[PDB]
Amino acid sequence: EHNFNVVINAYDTTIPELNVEGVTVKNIRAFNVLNEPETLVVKKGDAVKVVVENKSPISEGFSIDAFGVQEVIKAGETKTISFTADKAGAFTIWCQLHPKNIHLPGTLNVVE
Amino acid sequence: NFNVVINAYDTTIPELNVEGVTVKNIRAFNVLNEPETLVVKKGDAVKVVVENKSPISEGFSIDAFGVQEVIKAGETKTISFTADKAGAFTIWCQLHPKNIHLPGTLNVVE
Amino acid sequence: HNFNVVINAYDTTIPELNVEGVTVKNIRAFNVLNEPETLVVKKGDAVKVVVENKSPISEGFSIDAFGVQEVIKAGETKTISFTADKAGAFTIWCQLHPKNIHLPGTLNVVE
Ligand SMILES: [Cu+2]
Ligand SMILES: [Cu+2]
Ligand SMILES: [Cu+2]
Repeated sequence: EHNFNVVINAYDTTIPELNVEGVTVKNIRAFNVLNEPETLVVKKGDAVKVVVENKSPISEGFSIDAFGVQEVIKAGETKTISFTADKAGAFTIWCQLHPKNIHLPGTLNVVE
Repeated sequence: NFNVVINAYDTTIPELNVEGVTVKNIRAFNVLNEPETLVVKKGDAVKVVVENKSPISEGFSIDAFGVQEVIKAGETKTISFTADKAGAFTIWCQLHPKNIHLPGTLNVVE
Repeated sequence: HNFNVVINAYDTTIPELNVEGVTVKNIRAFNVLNEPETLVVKKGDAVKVVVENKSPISEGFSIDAFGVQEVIKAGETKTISFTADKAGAFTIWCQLHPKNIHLPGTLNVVE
């Protein structure tokens, strides 16, 4: 395990009624695509390798502007994304294909 | 020693105007771990005090280190394990949909 | 040394999503996101966070552990700074809106 494993999953949740242990919640409807895990932490200078498996039914994106990373993983495909974390800081990991509050963003933290 | 509070949010806002900006038909139910992210160095022992403020029992799991607990509503449970592996691991609830009780991350840095 | 966090509002409504043969219906989600959500520093570090608010309304940026309770006017930028003198994981949240609308983040102070 010299690299990170990230699974992109789609979640289609429709629960018009939920009563658990006597507590009730109504009209729940949320659709989202998640990166699991969302956060990747590395040291400055580290050679980063992220094996992204897209389990979403559609093509998904993986982007980190700071390091020119911008990929599109086909549905069911697995792509290894590699780059060198030559800059310290916090950088958003996002999908350039869907609304950010649908396919929620993650973070790449490069510590000193 | 970490402190994570699990909170549930039942938000419903058909319409609301603030600073001249109108938002409509907002309906969202979610359970969240606060904080969501935990960062440790490889090899050190981890003690996570999880306080569940959700009205129902919640889950806290991290497969890589065989962690998986069910915390009753209003209860507090101390999770302890050793981060003997470096990487990024999903902290999730095994009881509810992933996009309802949003996942977090345990990062084990070398 | 100076992080860059951008707060964005998203008003998403998709009656019917149709892409590559997949169909999802009645999608509606309104959220405010801090981008990036996670900040990792070392104990004792002087932290500076340039918070740019792209939200059409006032937004909050708070970190209880370090007495950070700030409000950023719509479309304005504010530099928040403090010393991370305690190790741990601390919630970065908005004190103005519901936690599940304006999703929380984390400030991680490692030894
Ligand atoms: Cu996406
Ligand atoms: Cu849960
Ligand atoms: Cu807010």
